[PDB]
Amino acid sequence: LDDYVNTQGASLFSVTKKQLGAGSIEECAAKCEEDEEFTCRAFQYHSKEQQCVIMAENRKSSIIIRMRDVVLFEKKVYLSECKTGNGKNYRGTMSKTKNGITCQKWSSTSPHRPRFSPATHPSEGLEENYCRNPDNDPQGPWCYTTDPEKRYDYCDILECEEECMHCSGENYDGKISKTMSGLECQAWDSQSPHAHGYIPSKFPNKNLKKNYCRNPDRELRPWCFTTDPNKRWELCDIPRCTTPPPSSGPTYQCLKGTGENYRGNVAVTVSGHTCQHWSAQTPHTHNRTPENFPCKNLDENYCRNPDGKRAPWCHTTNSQVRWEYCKIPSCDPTAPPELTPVVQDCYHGDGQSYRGTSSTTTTGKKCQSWSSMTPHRHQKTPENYPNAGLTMNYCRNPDADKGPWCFTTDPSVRWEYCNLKKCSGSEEDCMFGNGKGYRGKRATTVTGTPCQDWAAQEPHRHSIFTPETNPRAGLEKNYCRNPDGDVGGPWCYTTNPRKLYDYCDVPQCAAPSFDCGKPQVEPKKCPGRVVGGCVAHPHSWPWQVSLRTRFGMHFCGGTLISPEWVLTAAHCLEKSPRPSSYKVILGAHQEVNLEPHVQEIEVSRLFLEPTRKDIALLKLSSPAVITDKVIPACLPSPNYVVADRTECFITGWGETFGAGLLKEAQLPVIENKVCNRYEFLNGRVQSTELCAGHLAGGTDSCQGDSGGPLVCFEKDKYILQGVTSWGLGCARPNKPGVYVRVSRFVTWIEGVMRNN
Ligand SMILES: *[C@@H]1O[C@H](CO)[C@@H](O)[C@H](O[C@@H]2O[C@H](CO)[C@H](O)[C@H](O[C@]3(C(=O)O)C[C@H](O)[C@@H](NC(C)=O)[C@H]([C@H](O)[C@H](O)CO)O3)[C@H]2O)[C@H]1NC(C)=O
Ligand SMILES: [Cl-]
Ligand SMILES: [Cl-]
Ligand SMILES: [Cl-]
Ligand SMILES: [Cl-]
Ligand SMILES: [K+]
Repeated sequence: LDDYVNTQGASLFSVTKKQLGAGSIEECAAKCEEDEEFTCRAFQYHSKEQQCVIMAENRKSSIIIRMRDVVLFEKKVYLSECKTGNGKNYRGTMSKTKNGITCQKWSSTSPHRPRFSPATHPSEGLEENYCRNPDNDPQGPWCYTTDPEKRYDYCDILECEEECMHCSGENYDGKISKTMSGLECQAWDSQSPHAHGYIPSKFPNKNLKKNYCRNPDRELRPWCFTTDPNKRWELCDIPRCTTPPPSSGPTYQCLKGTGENYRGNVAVTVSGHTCQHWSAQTPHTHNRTPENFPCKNLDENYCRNPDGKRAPWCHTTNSQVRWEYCKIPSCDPTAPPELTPVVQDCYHGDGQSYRGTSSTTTTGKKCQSWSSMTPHRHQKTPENYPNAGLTMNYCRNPDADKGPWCFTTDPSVRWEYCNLKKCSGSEEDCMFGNGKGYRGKRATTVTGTPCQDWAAQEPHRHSIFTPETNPRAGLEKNYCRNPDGDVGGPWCYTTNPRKLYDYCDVPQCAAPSFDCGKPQVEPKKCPGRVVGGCVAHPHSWPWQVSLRTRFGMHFCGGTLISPEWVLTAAHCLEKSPRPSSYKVILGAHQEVNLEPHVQEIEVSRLFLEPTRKDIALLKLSSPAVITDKVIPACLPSPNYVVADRTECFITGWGETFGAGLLKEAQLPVIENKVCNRYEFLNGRVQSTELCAGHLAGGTDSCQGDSGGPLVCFEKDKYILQGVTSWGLGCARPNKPGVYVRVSRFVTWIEGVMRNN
């Protein structure tokens, strides 16, 4: 199944097809390789129905429609518009020669009579008028031309990035799993021996498969994390292709937009200064080299825009001016913010009326924008559905499904139901999450159709999901169960012979207490662009602590992690060596003019981290009362590394608009590897440290309070990922802030709370 591209919840419209019963995907794949009546380009497998659909079409020739109980598997060769070697196995759609002449059909005998046709060579894929290599020609794929004067000619086809690489290897698809020094690559899905933020589920379009060398972070060339415990990562020796790189789109010798497509010959700045050659390091040293930007055309000293600036620019030959924009003669999309409500949104009926900001699925996947056709091509547009409210990447129900859904950013999963509950307005008859462990008595589908018994084989026959085949699944009578971890939750086979299965609405079990990282007041979610942050909504960060002096002044921040425990920075408690000199304020919004019902607790014990890091544990003299305004924060799993580009929040009062009020600021997490680059922190950031802030457009201020929280949203809650420490490094211009990585101290924190 390495020769296939899989997509869950995807199906195509097929004319040339063959349907048959199959027990597995592998069994269905074997029938596709057989090629009985036609050449199988894709197959569909229905796990609950045990049905196998073999097809002659794929996404290039057929329309994609979302469906339940389906995984679409497409043969990689029929999707790849590139060649490997002499293009013997090439199956792309290039239908013109290297000189622009349209190809003749392999089945046609006019203007030329073929020597190679589907009749003479049936295993050579001589389809339509596509360029092919059926005669082992060393010059590569060719075609018979429509020109009667030219019998046949070779075609210009891009080389696959399998044997070699183009540019920086950002689109490298080869199988090299060894570094330049001979170390074995660590699998991208693995967090051992090295914990990292390049999580494939968080970057599903970056092709981080197995332990292959990849370039997901604009590095010089593909690299990987190593299996050696002492070497975190290393570059790979990937060969460069000798053939031209992929097309960067239309090129203009005049200014258009930002000038990223500008390829003119202007070698003078806006102030008349002579441009410094991109290949030169005098009088100015830089990393905007042809080696770092190989497909950006940094040739000679011509004005270019490789790093995404305002207009095409160049370095200056004058020692005083480093760089300046160029006066080029003019000629006449990013990821949306995380606005998923932490106070879980609800839907009425089928959720067609739902207009909330949720963009999270039941498995924690990110919703694709309705205006976007990538990674999933669809027709669910605001033009086709004007009353469905298909705005941004929000969870909606345009085609009247059981509940709100969205297309996912994961190319291997077309769509998923959203993480929303049915509005409330047997109590024990409830479930947790998707309800795999659910053993209740509900047997009513969303449509009202009665459930078929699990042991029953009529109207639907099934060799899977019977009490004998799944004995730990609790498949009793016709009760709605989730034995396969279905996204839509518990389901049952239906008594309707026209409907295989259907979902049953099972409510979520009510939380008996205020669980960690779940505020009772929805956070404002201050946009990242905002200067000096925003004033937080009162009680939207219930774990926020105010460390107070014996004269009642707020000096430091902190996080409530347990009713008797507060996590802060060691720097905060440097001045005084007594826990009696510090007091903890909980459920506050005001820095000075504290509102009534705020919790004031004395500190009884202080625990400093043994490896001398800027992190400290405070034991409260009495346990804090957990209310709707005072809730602890969740701690991450030991050594967890927050994914790169993850938007996090830093909260506190700070030193000062909104005087003496609790503030918040959104910061993107920068992976230690990117953070440790010579242009930024230059190898100073250790595994015990976290990088958050902007690499371009720095605020130039020590944000929040010292010891303050850094929380990151994950599916349905906020997890404490960092502790504010100004000593490590403040948010400078073009330099991110350095925070204490909480996950590296979780084992120590757990030990202290357990034994004290
Ligand atoms: C991508 O990242 C940048 C930060 O680097 C965010 O600002 C950006 O949001 C959009 O940023 C642009 C500025 O470039 C505008 O502020 C934008 O608004 C508009 C637009 O004119 O581009 C307004 C328009 O009404 C929107 N359409 C709606 C609401 O239906 C479009 C639309 O959202 C966008 O074109 C889709 O790409 O945007 C901010 O949306 C980040 N991108 C997103 C989608 O948030
Ligand atoms: Cl669809
Ligand atoms: Cl991605
Ligand atoms: Cl207050
Ligand atoms: Cl690193
Ligand atoms: K690069």
